[PDB]
Amino acid sequence: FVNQHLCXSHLVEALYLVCGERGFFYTPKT
Amino acid sequence: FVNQHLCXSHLVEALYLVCGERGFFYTPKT
Amino acid sequence: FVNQHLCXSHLVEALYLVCGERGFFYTPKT
Amino acid sequence: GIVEQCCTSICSLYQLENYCN
Amino acid sequence: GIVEQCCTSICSLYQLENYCN
Amino acid sequence: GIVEQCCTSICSLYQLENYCN
Ligand SMILES: [Cl-]
Ligand SMILES: [Zn+2]
Repeated sequence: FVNQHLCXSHLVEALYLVCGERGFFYTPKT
Repeated sequence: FVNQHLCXSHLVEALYLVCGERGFFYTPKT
Repeated sequence: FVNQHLCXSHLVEALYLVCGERGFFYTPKT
Repeated sequence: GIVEQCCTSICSLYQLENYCN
Repeated sequence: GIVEQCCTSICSLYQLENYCN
Repeated sequence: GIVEQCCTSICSLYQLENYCN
């Protein structure tokens, strides 16, 4: 897997990929 | 809707989404 | 074609588009 | 400029809608 | 913060998996 | 480096084509 900074749309797609059928949750709160 | 800066590919997709059947126009001239 | 900086996911998609059936190779080594 | 109103600053859904047909 | 652990810093596959259901 | 010629600088369509098979 990559060793880079994943932000916004790229972070969401990364989760989508990594999580498979588990699905995931995205709640930005910076 | 998001409150972030939308650039290039992410701006184009945002328009695509927001505009629906209206379609849209993208003409960068910075 | 664009005259901008293509990075990560946007660089990969650009290659995909530009190369067609030739396919391509992506090997970052910065 | 769309790149100036939305890529440099933040565009409310409305501002963004000014670019639909 | 996911935006803080992965968008500001680097998240190993594992760290990223902490956000799956 | 592709990341150096296209992500740091600008790659004309041609330069980009140097990475197709
Ligand atoms: Cl980006
Ligand atoms: Zn991006």
